[PDB]
Amino acid sequence: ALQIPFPMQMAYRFNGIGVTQNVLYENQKLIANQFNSAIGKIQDSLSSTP
Amino acid sequence: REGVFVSNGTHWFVTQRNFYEPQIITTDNTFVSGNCDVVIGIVNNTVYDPLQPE
Ligand SMILES: *[C@@H]1O[C@H](CO)[C@@H](O[C@@H]2O[C@H](CO)[C@@H](O)[C@H](O)[C@H]2NC(C)=O)[C@H](O)[C@H]1NC(C)=O
Ligand SMILES: *[C@@H]1O[C@H](CO)[C@@H](O)[C@H](O)[C@H]1NC(C)=O
Ligand SMILES: *[C@@H]1O[C@H](CO)[C@@H](O)[C@H](O)[C@H]1NC(C)=O
Repeated sequence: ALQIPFPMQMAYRFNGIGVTQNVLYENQKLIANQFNSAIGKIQDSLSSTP
Repeated sequence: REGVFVSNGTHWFVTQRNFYEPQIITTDNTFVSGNCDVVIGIVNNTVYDPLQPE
Protein backbone atom coordinates (compact mmCIF):
# COMPACT_ATOMS: atom_id res chain seq x y z
CA ALA A 1 0.00 0.00 0.00
CA LEU A 2 1.31 3.42 -1.03
CA GLN A 3 -0.03 6.49 0.73
CA ILE A 4 -1.19 9.38 -1.44
CA PRO A 5 -3.38 12.43 -0.70
CA PHE A 6 -6.92 11.81 -1.88
CA PRO A 7 -7.24 14.96 -4.04
CA MET A 8 -3.98 13.90 -5.66
CA GLN A 9 -5.44 10.44 -6.28
CA MET A 10 -8.36 12.06 -8.09
CA ALA A 11 -5.89 13.70 -10.46
CA TYR A 12 -4.59 10.22 -11.25
CA ARG A 13 -8.11 8.99 -12.02
CA PHE A 14 -8.88 12.18 -13.94
CA ASN A 15 -5.61 11.85 -15.84
CA GLY A 16 -6.48 8.22 -16.50
CA ILE A 17 -9.83 9.19 -18.00
CA GLY A 18 -8.60 11.66 -20.62
CA VAL A 19 -8.77 14.99 -18.78
CA THR A 20 -5.77 16.88 -17.46
CA GLN A 21 -5.14 17.12 -13.72
CA ASN A 22 -5.68 20.88 -13.62
CA VAL A 23 -9.39 20.46 -14.31
CA LEU A 24 -9.64 18.76 -10.91
CA TYR A 25 -7.54 21.11 -8.79
CA GLU A 26 -9.16 24.18 -10.34
CA ASN A 27 -12.51 22.60 -9.47
CA GLN A 28 -11.70 20.63 -6.32
CA LYS A 29 -14.36 22.33 -4.20
CA LEU A 30 -17.07 21.83 -6.82
CA ILE A 31 -16.24 18.16 -7.36
CA ALA A 32 -16.20 17.47 -3.63
CA ASN A 33 -19.68 18.94 -3.22
CA GLN A 34 -20.94 16.91 -6.18
CA PHE A 35 -19.43 13.72 -4.76
CA ASN A 36 -20.93 14.31 -1.32
CA SER A 37 -24.29 15.28 -2.80
CA ALA A 38 -24.33 12.17 -4.99
CA ILE A 39 -23.39 10.02 -1.99
CA GLY A 40 -26.30 11.55 -0.10
CA LYS A 41 -28.70 10.97 -2.99
CA ILE A 42 -27.97 7.25 -3.37
CA GLN A 43 -28.68 6.68 0.32
CA ASP A 44 -32.13 8.23 -0.09
CA SER A 45 -32.88 6.28 -3.28
CA LEU A 46 -31.98 3.02 -1.55
CA SER A 47 -34.09 3.93 1.48
CA SER A 48 -37.10 5.12 -0.53
CA THR A 49 -37.44 2.52 -3.27
CA PRO A 50 -38.11 -0.95 -1.79
CA ARG B 1 2.73 16.43 -17.32
CA GLU B 2 3.33 12.91 -16.04
CA GLY B 3 4.22 11.79 -12.56
CA VAL B 4 4.05 13.83 -9.39
CA PHE B 5 6.11 16.44 -7.59
CA VAL B 6 8.17 15.25 -4.63
CA SER B 7 10.47 16.93 -2.13
CA ASN B 8 13.25 15.36 -0.08
CA GLY B 9 12.88 18.13 2.50
CA THR B 10 14.92 20.80 0.72
CA HIS B 11 14.66 20.47 -3.06
CA TRP B 12 11.72 19.64 -5.31
CA PHE B 13 11.61 17.03 -8.06
CA VAL B 14 9.15 15.45 -10.47
CA THR B 15 9.24 11.67 -10.81
CA GLN B 16 7.16 8.95 -12.39
CA ARG B 17 4.37 7.61 -10.22
CA ASN B 18 5.72 4.04 -10.02
CA PHE B 19 9.49 4.45 -9.61
CA TYR B 20 11.58 6.98 -7.72
CA GLU B 21 13.50 8.68 -10.54
CA PRO B 22 13.65 12.32 -9.46
CA GLN B 23 14.88 15.07 -11.74
CA ILE B 24 14.98 18.85 -11.76
CA ILE B 25 11.76 20.75 -12.43
CA THR B 26 11.75 22.06 -15.99
CA THR B 27 9.21 23.70 -18.27
CA ASP B 28 9.42 20.68 -20.59
CA ASN B 29 8.18 18.14 -18.03
CA THR B 30 5.49 20.46 -16.62
CA PHE B 31 2.68 22.52 -18.10
CA VAL B 32 1.28 25.83 -16.90
CA SER B 33 -2.42 26.17 -16.12
CA GLY B 34 -4.10 29.28 -14.74
CA ASN B 35 -2.94 31.22 -11.70
CA CYS B 36 -1.55 30.19 -8.34
CA ASP B 37 -4.49 31.32 -6.20
CA VAL B 38 -7.13 28.87 -7.43
CA VAL B 39 -5.33 25.60 -6.68
CA ILE B 40 -5.00 24.55 -3.04
CA GLY B 41 -1.84 23.02 -1.63
CA ILE B 42 0.43 24.73 -4.16
CA VAL B 43 3.91 25.58 -2.88
CA ASN B 44 6.45 28.20 -3.90
CA ASN B 45 9.31 27.00 -6.10
CA THR B 46 11.21 27.98 -9.21
CA VAL B 47 11.03 26.09 -12.51
CA TYR B 48 14.25 25.89 -14.48
CA ASP B 49 14.11 27.08 -18.08
CA PRO B 50 16.15 24.83 -20.41
CA LEU B 51 16.93 27.65 -22.86
CA GLN B 52 17.81 30.18 -20.14
CA PRO B 53 21.60 29.55 -20.40
CA GLU B 54 21.25 30.03 -24.17
C1 LIG C 1 17.75 16.60 -1.69
O1 LIG C 1 18.30 16.31 -2.95
C2 LIG C 1 19.16 17.33 -3.41
C3 LIG C 1 19.51 17.05 -4.85
O2 LIG C 1 20.16 18.18 -5.40
C4 LIG C 1 20.38 17.40 -2.49
O3 LIG C 1 21.25 18.45 -2.85
C5 LIG C 1 22.56 17.90 -3.09
O4 LIG C 1 23.02 17.23 -1.94
C6 LIG C 1 24.29 16.63 -2.12
C7 LIG C 1 24.55 15.71 -0.95
O5 LIG C 1 23.49 14.80 -0.82
C8 LIG C 1 25.32 17.74 -2.30
O6 LIG C 1 26.62 17.22 -2.52
C9 LIG C 1 24.95 18.56 -3.53
O7 LIG C 1 25.78 19.68 -3.69
C10 LIG C 1 23.51 19.06 -3.43
N1 LIG C 1 23.11 19.68 -4.66
C11 LIG C 1 22.25 20.71 -4.75
C12 LIG C 1 21.99 21.20 -6.15
O8 LIG C 1 21.70 21.21 -3.78
C13 LIG C 1 19.92 17.66 -1.06
O9 LIG C 1 20.98 17.57 -0.15
C14 LIG C 1 18.87 16.65 -0.65
N2 LIG C 1 18.32 16.96 0.64
C15 LIG C 1 18.17 16.09 1.65
C16 LIG C 1 18.62 14.68 1.36
O10 LIG C 1 17.69 16.39 2.73
C1 LIG D 1 -3.99 19.46 4.93
O1 LIG D 1 -3.65 20.00 3.67
C2 LIG D 1 -3.59 21.41 3.68
C3 LIG D 1 -3.35 21.87 2.26
O2 LIG D 1 -2.10 21.39 1.83
C4 LIG D 1 -2.50 21.88 4.66
O3 LIG D 1 -2.51 23.28 4.81
C5 LIG D 1 -2.74 21.28 6.03
O4 LIG D 1 -1.70 21.57 6.93
C6 LIG D 1 -2.86 19.77 5.92
N1 LIG D 1 -3.12 19.19 7.21
C7 LIG D 1 -2.28 18.37 7.86
C8 LIG D 1 -0.98 18.08 7.16
O5 LIG D 1 -2.53 17.89 8.96
C1 LIG E 1 5.39 32.63 -1.87
O1 LIG E 1 5.14 32.30 -0.51
C2 LIG E 1 3.86 32.37 0.07
C3 LIG E 1 3.90 31.44 1.26
O2 LIG E 1 4.48 30.22 0.86
C4 LIG E 1 2.79 31.99 -0.94
O3 LIG E 1 1.50 32.03 -0.38
C5 LIG E 1 2.86 33.05 -2.02
O4 LIG E 1 1.81 32.94 -2.94
C6 LIG E 1 4.17 32.90 -2.78
N1 LIG E 1 4.40 34.05 -3.61
C7 LIG E 1 4.53 35.33 -3.19
C8 LIG E 1 4.76 36.33 -4.30
O5 LIG E 1 4.47 35.69 -2.02
